[PDB]
Amino acid sequence: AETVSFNFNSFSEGNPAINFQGDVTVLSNGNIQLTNLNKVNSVGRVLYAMPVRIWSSATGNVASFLTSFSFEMKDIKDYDPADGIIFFIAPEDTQIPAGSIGGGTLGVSDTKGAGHFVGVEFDTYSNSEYNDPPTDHVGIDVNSVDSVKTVPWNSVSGAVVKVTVIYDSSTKTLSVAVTNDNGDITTIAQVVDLKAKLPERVKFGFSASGSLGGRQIHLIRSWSFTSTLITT
Amino acid sequence: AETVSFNFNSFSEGNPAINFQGDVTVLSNGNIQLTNLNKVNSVGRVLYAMPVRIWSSATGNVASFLTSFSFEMKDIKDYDPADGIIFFIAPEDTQIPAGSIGGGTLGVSDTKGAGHFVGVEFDTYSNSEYNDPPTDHVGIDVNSVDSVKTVPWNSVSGAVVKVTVIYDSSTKTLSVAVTNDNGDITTIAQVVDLKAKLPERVKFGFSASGSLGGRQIHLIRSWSFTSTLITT
Amino acid sequence: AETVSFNFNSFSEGNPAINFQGDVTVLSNGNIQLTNLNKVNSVGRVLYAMPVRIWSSATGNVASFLTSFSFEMKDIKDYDPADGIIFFIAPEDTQIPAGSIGGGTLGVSDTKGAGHFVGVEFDTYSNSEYNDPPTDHVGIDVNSVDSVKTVPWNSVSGAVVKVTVIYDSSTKTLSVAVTNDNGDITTIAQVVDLKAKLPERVKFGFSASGSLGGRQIHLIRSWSFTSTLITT
Amino acid sequence: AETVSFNFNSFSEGNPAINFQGDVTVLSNGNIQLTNLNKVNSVGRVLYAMPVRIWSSATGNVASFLTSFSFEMKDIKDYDPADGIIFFIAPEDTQIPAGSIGGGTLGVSDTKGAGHFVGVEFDTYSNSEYNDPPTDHVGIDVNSVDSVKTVPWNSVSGAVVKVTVIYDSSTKTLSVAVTNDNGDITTIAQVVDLKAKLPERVKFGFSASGSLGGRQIHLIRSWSFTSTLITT
Ligand SMILES: CO[C@H]1O[C@H](Cn2cc(CSC[C@H]3O[C@@H](S[C@@H]4O[C@H](CO)[C@H](O)[C@H](O)[C@H]4O)[C@H](O)[C@@H](O)[C@@H]3O)nn2)[C@@H](O)[C@H](O)[C@H]1O
Ligand SMILES: CO[C@H]1O[C@H](Cn2cc(CSC[C@H]3O[C@@H](S[C@@H]4O[C@H](CO)[C@H](O)[C@H](O)[C@H]4O)[C@H](O)[C@@H](O)[C@@H]3O)nn2)[C@@H](O)[C@H](O)[C@H]1O
Ligand SMILES: CO[C@H]1O[C@H](Cn2cc(CSC[C@H]3O[C@@H](S[C@@H]4O[C@H](CO)[C@H](O)[C@H](O)[C@H]4O)[C@H](O)[C@@H](O)[C@@H]3O)nn2)[C@@H](O)[C@H](O)[C@H]1O
Ligand SMILES: CO[C@H]1O[C@H](Cn2cc(CSC[C@H]3O[C@@H](S[C@@H]4O[C@H](CO)[C@H](O)[C@H](O)[C@H]4O)[C@H](O)[C@@H](O)[C@@H]3O)nn2)[C@@H](O)[C@H](O)[C@H]1O
Ligand SMILES: [Ca+2]
Ligand SMILES: [Ca+2]
Ligand SMILES: [Ca+2]
Ligand SMILES: [Ca+2]
Ligand SMILES: [Mn+2]
Ligand SMILES: [Mn+2]
Ligand SMILES: [Mn+2]
Ligand SMILES: [Mn+2]
Repeated sequence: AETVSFNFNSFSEGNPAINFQGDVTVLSNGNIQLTNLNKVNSVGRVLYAMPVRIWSSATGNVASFLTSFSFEMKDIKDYDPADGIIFFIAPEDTQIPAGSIGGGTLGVSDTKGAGHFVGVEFDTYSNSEYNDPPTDHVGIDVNSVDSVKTVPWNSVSGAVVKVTVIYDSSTKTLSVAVTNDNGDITTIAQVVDLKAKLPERVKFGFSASGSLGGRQIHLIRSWSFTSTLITT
Repeated sequence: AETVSFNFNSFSEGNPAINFQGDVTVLSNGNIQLTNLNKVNSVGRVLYAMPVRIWSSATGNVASFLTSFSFEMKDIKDYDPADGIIFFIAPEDTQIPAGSIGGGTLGVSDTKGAGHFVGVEFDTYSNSEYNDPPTDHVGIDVNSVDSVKTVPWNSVSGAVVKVTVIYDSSTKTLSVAVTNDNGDITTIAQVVDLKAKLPERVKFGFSASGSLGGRQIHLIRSWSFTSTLITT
Repeated sequence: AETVSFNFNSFSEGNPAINFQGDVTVLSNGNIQLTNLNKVNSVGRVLYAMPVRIWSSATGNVASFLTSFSFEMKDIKDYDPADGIIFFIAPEDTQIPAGSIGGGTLGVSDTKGAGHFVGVEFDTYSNSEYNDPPTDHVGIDVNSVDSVKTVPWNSVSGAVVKVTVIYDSSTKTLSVAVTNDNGDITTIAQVVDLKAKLPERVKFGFSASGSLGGRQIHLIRSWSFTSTLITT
Repeated sequence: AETVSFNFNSFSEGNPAINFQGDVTVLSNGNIQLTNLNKVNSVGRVLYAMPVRIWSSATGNVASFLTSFSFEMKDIKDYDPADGIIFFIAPEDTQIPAGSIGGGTLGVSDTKGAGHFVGVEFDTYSNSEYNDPPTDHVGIDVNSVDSVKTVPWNSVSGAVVKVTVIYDSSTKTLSVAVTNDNGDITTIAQVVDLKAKLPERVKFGFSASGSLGGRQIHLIRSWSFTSTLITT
């Protein structure tokens, strides 16, 4: 079997293992800050630099994966706390969309909300243009920020949030468990055919964005991942 | 919302949070040993002592849960390494079945392989009488040790195994990710309607068994659990 | 180490984590109302259902704990605002004393004011029979509603009160900080040997009572608790 | 009564309510980082800018207080994670000791470990010169980093730690409860006569230090405080 495994307890600027895109910076404490608090339509993304083979064209086999990460969103004075973080999967050549308006696009889609990715968004602003539910939510996205499915959630300013994701290749199920500060868990699951929506090799990572009036601290604190593709 | 949250980094006798059933002992290192290596058809089970309200007849709501545990199975001289461990959910009055033959029943079912439980088994012996697959396997069990679904797996003697389980109440999906010693991940997922198969109040735990010729060390090393029920 | 931890942001009927005793009800907003406003000598108590092992006869070790809760007392028309709330610790078999007169006994003691418990009372009626100070007071109680120590306090009708309690096992100190509506803090601390006054296994909870002419709303709004016992 | 009350969910270097001393910086995420990771014998301290009157030469009365704060210590590559954080109380003219060697002094004492302060240290290095216990520990310090009392503790890299402190003026007891990431609680309490050891007006704050080979990330995430002095 073919296994990709890594663990980040902290992150650093001089690390070739991470691709830094756009407005992302690494703080002295080791956290990744995705957006620039002084920039209009700020977009920042991080990707695990090695492409991951999620399916084989030879066997037709699809990989399963288990991933865990921790993040924090914090309100800043005079700005609407927006727009949120998306944990995404995309083709290995993925870049911030050209002329990205940030905001509701979460740095992965065009103005109409379309792109080439599969993601788990932690959405803190209701964009009517992307049919967002009225409150903070966790969504499962397939090539669109107009989520296939959402669950109500609450983004607590300055709270450390823990996420666990399981992709089961046999049932094609993407399952997410989110652990809040008040200790409650929020879950969301959706059948997503990764072999049909994404290429053989993909990159995994995080994206966040803001607009002129919508900005907040988006921090990635830790990330562990394991994928296993059966090679028989 | 109604949340049950606990964490065991180790265990101890006299801890009122744990119900000990049958042949279970607590080792000096804090590990729970489920079976007695000198007993024929040994059965040992541990349960979280407090009943958990997994669903409500008033709202129709079903809880979601995130749980993680680590276990170890070790071969002993002469005996066939058997029979395995099951992480199970059952009515709050659950007891080892009367006249239990241990073995392939994994301490949760009768001789015909039937019982009242939902479980995730880590099965190390192929029982043709319960239509077991030919190799070691992880199974999803619904009132029977004749699994609704299995996945090939490999039980490595003396290896510490990590498990993560997500139950998403909205899709009724039970998703399991198993992390082996060699670094590979094994997953299995099944739609299981807990509200249809179990009562409102349940107990969560682990069970293991052996026969005359089939015996091995079955150890529970750690257990964390969070369940949330929407109260509306 | 052996740790018991929980956090209630709200409450619900049928939650098996909570034992309801006497006249307790759960309001639609999630608050617990301890007494029945239409009953003479009303007594209501809530207990965390799982026993907590506060000390071990084998090691001689005593647990430390940290707990925080919020409550509200509100006057009702015609009745004298009485009698108050007690946060208490008692043997795991604890029940409302048989033939309880409610009132100044706070639902934990007999008519002479004696019982088997350790508590922190938020007393709103001066019972000369229990040597109560002349004004509202916070008291530390050891097997009696005739407090070992009190501090003057003021119970404001309809005000949300926040309490924090620390028990340090090494010094045997029970420390209490009460945050009033006007922003001031009230503290009270007393050396209490829990190992000498209580059994190994105990229950934690809240009790409130009233009399014929002494009735008020007694509400428990939230409760978080963590205890840790050092094990062999 | 005289009450001082404040709450910090985030900190800014610009704000006048806080005094910055030495190598302290404010990160864009709002956290205070006490030491400079690239400096030998780095010392950084923070203080609530307004002096708080803890006792009165007119009445003899001593204030009680309740304070809560959260911190994080994180390991850095190639350096020994040292030396720790101290929550301290000192005269209003307090400054980093002249020619401070950082290290085991925690930025509050001279080379011999003496100074003018009362503190709660979260010590991560064993300095035999200050009679430190062999493991990580929480200590209560009175004019010395040779603690009046310590309790074994464990500093987990990248873990958010919650602390609650109660000072009860009547018993002169300083009680501390520390909530770890593994869920366990650590407590320590000591009788400290603040009137005898400190002036009437004092400053409250945090200090951290490192040395040549001993460095780590020291972060203050939040801080709440309330003190009440009886003026009758
Ligand atoms: C008739 O057709 C023409 O005229 C249209 C008329 N129009 C448009 C408008 C106002 S547009 C809505 C508001 O939106 C925010 S952006 C928003 O901020 C959030 C944080 O609060 C989040 O970050 C979120 O993600 C992000 O999207 C702006 O800043 C603000 O100024 C503006 O009022 N008012 N009139 C125009 O649309 C057409 O193109 C053009 O052809
Ligand atoms: C015609 O009908 C009558 O005769 C039947 C005839 N029978 C039965 C048998 C042999 S039964 C199979 C073997 O099984 C193991 S048990 C096994 O060990 C594993 C570890 O290796 C695992 O732990 C596993 O979980 C556990 O099940 C025994 O120990 C061993 O001795 C035995 O040969 N041989 N003939 C009988 O069935 C009927 O009731 C009766 O009416
Ligand atoms: C000589 O000996 C005999 O005669 C005694 C004579 N007695 C007794 C009395 C009056 S007893 C005091 C008053 O008390 C309240 S109860 C009170 O209400 C509060 C709210 O306002 C709080 O809730 C508080 O906690 C609760 O206690 C009653 O309702 C009220 O009617 C009554 O006047 N008057 N005479 C009797 O004691 C002896 O047993 C008997 O042998
Ligand atoms: C005979 O008398 C003369 O000779 C003495 C002889 N000496 C001294 C020494 C070695 S001194 C001990 C070691 O200490 C660390 S500092 C330490 O780092 C920690 C992180 O790991 C923490 O941060 C902690 O807080 C901090 O204290 C240094 O970096 C390292 O190089 C050094 O070996 N070796 N010989 C000298 O003492 C006298 O003054 C002088 O008169
Ligand atoms: Ca949005
Ligand atoms: Ca089997
Ligand atoms: Ca009274
Ligand atoms: Ca030290
Ligand atoms: Mn959305
Ligand atoms: Mn099986
Ligand atoms: Mn009283
Ligand atoms: Mn020390």
